[PDB]
Amino acid sequence: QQEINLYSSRHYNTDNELYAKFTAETGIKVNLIEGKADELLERIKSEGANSPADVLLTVDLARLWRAEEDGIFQPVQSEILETNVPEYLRSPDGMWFGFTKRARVIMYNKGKVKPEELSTYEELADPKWKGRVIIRSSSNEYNQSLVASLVVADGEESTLAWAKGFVSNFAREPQGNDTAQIEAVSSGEADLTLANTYYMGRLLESEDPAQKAIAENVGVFFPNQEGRGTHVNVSGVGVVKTAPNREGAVKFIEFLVSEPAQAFLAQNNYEYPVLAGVPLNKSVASFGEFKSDTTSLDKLGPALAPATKIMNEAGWK
Repeated sequence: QQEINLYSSRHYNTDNELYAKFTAETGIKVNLIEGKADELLERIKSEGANSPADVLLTVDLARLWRAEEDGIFQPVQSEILETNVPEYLRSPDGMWFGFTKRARVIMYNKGKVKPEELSTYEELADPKWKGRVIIRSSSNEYNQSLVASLVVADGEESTLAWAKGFVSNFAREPQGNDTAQIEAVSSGEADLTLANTYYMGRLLESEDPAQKAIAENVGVFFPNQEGRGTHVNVSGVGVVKTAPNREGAVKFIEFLVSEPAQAFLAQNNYEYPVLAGVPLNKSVASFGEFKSDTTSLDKLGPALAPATKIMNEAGWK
């Protein structure tokens, strides 16, 4: 009918094609405003009631929770959203909804580690992994959310003990992003790390043989399968309280979690769809099926604070 103003901190070269499909089926133009997560959040708060923002699209529970607490979102009730998105992947009060799922798993050098040697996140604190593990900085959202999940499942005391052991096992000081960790593991600089599955998908699906060769030496292991499951996080979306086009905003979110959009995202961005039954990208499917921790993501929100305090006390740079 009219248009919506999308504030997104997620920039993918394929997003334009995705948004074009939404416009084709609804007749609603999408105005894209990009920027850093913290930048967009602050911009909305300052623009006030005159803010044109209809939808806020960001990544990781850490970002979504912060916006939810700041009262940036408005509750949304939709049969399609409640049916397509598992309850644990969306705000219990309908403030935000995940539309992609990413898993933070163990990636190991196939030449130095056997899957039989792996089991849970907690076991990585064991001295047998001393000097054999690497991971990015504790200031990264992915790691914060991961530690928050341990706080919730294991408690603060137990998580602090784990963190101290885990950090003492580091082969080197945290440096580089997830992809850097994967490269170092592939080369043999370290035996294992923790990274998001889609990064491996990008390498395996690369048109460059050299980049693909990097992934070929790294195995993917989903931890805690006999227990609570693998830690998962999401890319999420929510309708801004002051949205000038609430109706269009809701339609956009329903679009993102529908078959067409879900299949596109899984196939082109190598992430897991939230909608059950949607086919995965070939390479991602090759990792195998796994059990996801179904703990309500919103529950990890309040555990983010103690998680950061634990990482600092453990000496996780």
